[PDB]
Amino acid sequence: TKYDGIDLDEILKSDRLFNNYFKCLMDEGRCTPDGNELKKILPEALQTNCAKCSEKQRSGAIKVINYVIENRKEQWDALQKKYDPENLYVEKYR
Ligand SMILES: [Cl-]
Ligand SMILES: [Cl-]
Repeated sequence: TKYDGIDLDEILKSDRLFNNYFKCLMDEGRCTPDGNELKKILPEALQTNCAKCSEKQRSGAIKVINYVIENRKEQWDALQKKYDPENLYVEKYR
């Protein structure tokens, strides 16, 4: 439920907090430790429904992904194009 010591829900609801992670994912800024872990698992999160991830990993990633699809739509388009070009998460797992 937390990334880098902050409640994930507070990160997602704050442009200031979320943009650090967004930029990390888009190779536009340095990653925090959990930002980096998210980056490593995000292709598997979207394309396989985090088949090989841990429970902690899966919970965090699915929370981020679904908040982003619902309420950060421009950032979703960018993340989807890079990490899930075939749109498997929306078509298979959402
Ligand atoms: Cl941590
Ligand atoms: Cl943490």
